[PDB]
Amino acid sequence: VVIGIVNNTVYDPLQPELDSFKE
Amino acid sequence: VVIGIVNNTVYDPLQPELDSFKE
Amino acid sequence: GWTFGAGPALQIPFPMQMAYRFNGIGVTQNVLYENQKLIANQFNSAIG
Ligand SMILES: *[C@@H]1O[C@H](CO)[C@@H](O[C@@H]2O[C@H](CO)[C@@H](O)[C@H](O)[C@H]2NC(C)=O)[C@H](O)[C@H]1NC(C)=O
Ligand SMILES: *[C@@H]1O[C@H](CO)[C@@H](O[C@@H]2O[C@H](CO)[C@@H](O)[C@H](O)[C@H]2NC(C)=O)[C@H](O)[C@H]1NC(C)=O
Repeated sequence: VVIGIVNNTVYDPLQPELDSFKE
Repeated sequence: VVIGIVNNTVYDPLQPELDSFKE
Repeated sequence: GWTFGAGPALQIPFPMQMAYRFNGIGVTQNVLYENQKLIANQFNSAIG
């Protein structure tokens, strides 16, 4: 619905933090 | 101490994320 | 925008200036970002 919205990726800080200790 | 406070539940975004991949 | 009212004239697209001027009154910019067409039509009808 937004006009002019571009394609890019965001960075989740929890994704690389959960797997370094649990996995 | 707060007057008029109602009983309800909040959502923790960490809770479903931590056990989905580690467990 | 109003950036020429403090120093040099720094350009900005008018939907984004509209978004921050909506942010200044209390609402968030997303309400504008899916009500842009309605806001523009309301502005045009009022100025007519
Ligand atoms: C951003 O990336 C998405 C990919 O999800 C693009 O979505 C595609 O849109 C076209 C046109 O509607 C569809 O035919 C494709 O099937 C969509 N891709 C997928 C994977 O479903 C979107 O167009 C991209 N936007 C920009 C501005 O590049
Ligand atoms: C909100 O829920 C809590 C749940 O603990 C209620 O607290 C209980 O109230 C009863 C009735 O006075 C007591 O017998 C319990 O000992 C209380 N629990 C605790 C842990 O102290 C509270 O009354 C509820 N509030 C409303 C407005 O429903």
